[PDB]
Amino acid sequence: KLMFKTEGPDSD
Amino acid sequence: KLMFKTEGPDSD
Amino acid sequence: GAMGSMERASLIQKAKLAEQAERYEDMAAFMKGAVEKGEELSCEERNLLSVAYKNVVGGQRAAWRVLSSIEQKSNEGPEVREYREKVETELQGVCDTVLGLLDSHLIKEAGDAESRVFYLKMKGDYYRYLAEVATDKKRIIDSARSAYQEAMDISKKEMPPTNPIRLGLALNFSVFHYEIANSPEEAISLAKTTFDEAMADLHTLSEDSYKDSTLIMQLLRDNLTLWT
Amino acid sequence: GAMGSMERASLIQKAKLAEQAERYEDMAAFMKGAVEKGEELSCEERNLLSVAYKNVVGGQRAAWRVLSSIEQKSNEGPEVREYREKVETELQGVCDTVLGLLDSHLIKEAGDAESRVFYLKMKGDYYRYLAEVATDKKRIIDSARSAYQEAMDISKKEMPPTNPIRLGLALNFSVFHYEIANSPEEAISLAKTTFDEAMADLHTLSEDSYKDSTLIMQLLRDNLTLWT
Ligand SMILES: N=C(N)c1cc2cccc(-c3cccc(N)n3)c2s1
Ligand SMILES: N=C(N)c1cc2cccc(-c3cccc(N)n3)c2s1
Ligand SMILES: [Cl-]
Ligand SMILES: [Cl-]
Ligand SMILES: [Mg+2]
Ligand SMILES: [Mg+2]
Ligand SMILES: [Mg+2]
Ligand SMILES: [Mg+2]
Repeated sequence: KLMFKTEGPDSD
Repeated sequence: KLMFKTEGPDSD
Repeated sequence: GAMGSMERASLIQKAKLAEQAERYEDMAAFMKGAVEKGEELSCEERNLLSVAYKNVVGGQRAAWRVLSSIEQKSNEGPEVREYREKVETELQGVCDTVLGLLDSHLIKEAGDAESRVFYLKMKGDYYRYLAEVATDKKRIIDSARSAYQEAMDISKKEMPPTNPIRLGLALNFSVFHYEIANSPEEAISLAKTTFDEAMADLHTLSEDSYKDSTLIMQLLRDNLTLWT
Repeated sequence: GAMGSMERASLIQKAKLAEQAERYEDMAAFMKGAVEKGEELSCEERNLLSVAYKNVVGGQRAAWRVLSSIEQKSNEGPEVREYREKVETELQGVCDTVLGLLDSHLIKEAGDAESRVFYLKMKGDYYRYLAEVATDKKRIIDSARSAYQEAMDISKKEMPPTNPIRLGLALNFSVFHYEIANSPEEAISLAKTTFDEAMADLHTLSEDSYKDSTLIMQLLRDNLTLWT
């Protein structure tokens, strides 16, 4: 999936 | 440490 | 509690070492143990808690998406569904663990805006991760919305528009709107208003605070670029 | 055995899914369950086993080195040592698990060169990872040497010099010599002879086999560049 920006570590 | 090349996934 | 016999300070120290070693499951277990000592968390300790579980749940979310995509193709043996369910259940367990710490008793003892907004944002985030795999789907979404909304209300009253907690909350609530609530127009409006009101407050900030705020503002811009 | 109730074929299928999801702890547990069904492993299944545990132990080795480096600086509270010990013990547990599968009973049922050399190489590798953290240190090193040497002897008699198993074995035994046995001249000699004898056999190979062999030959060259 296209994942949008969320706060903190982009661990996914 | 300098890790030399070993076989397979360089998982470290 | 496996960590009941370890000193609070030792748990925090080991959480920091685990972070350095990229051992995020350990990091999260150490911070869970620290929370369960019953004392309130400092700013640094709250961020250790969040970073640890964000990394743990992030690996689970990424794995779940791979498996869900394979499962969907295979529906265009039970093993794919079974293993997607296995990972999904582990993911839901981690979210339930974090929500349990917030409910017992981090949120109810958090009176300062910076701590209460931080924890309510986390509560929205982990309900959102539950929502991503839900198929009570509506009640989970409304639990996320409710937590985010309470955090927003406090942040607007008690924090300046450049506050990084407030900015990260608005970012995440925007994505909730876009992706979970099927409200893309709300998501875009929130992201734009958040960005512009922070922009107009940057003049009040030190160089270090400026860097912290503009970092998150860039994430709002990144999303807006994909959304409009 | 947690996996005792799952079909062998289902375990293999789920190991492949876990790999796709980068869930290497799951992948290793599935392949352990497959081994414990008691049947010999195919070439593909052997490689699934190796990849899974290599990724698991790799994360542990990397974490151990971070912690050991911090511990050494701090000796230029007990927490750093305690947590380095925790990770070290988990690492030794994974190595003991792999060695246990090889001893019960993968090696003794492996009669073909490609399987027997593969398993003896793994036995050397996991004794080598135990050696990296050992401070029985000598007996562990000699167990690694013995396994590697038996694999070398078989590979030289039964496999061509371009065989990728033989090449990966020689690569790893070279690093054992350099780093573990404190025999850098042996390491360099083995790497050079292995590379040159493979080079002279490449003319016999298909395009696909050529690519497999030259990939590992490049690793020998990379090491030789740092060593000479
Ligand atoms: N990933 C981590 N370990 C951290 C993340 C954050 C985020 C914000 C503030 C702090 C912090 C606050 C007070 C003192 C201190 N040293 N850090 C930390 S620490
Ligand atoms: N990382 C993985 N899943 C794999 C690694 C290797 C290495 C060598 C040979 C095979 C293999 C052998 C027969 C059939 C097949 N499909 N693959 C695989 S598979
Ligand atoms: Cl499963
Ligand atoms: Cl520990
Ligand atoms: Mg389910
Ligand atoms: Mg519109
Ligand atoms: Mg020890
Ligand atoms: Mg010399």
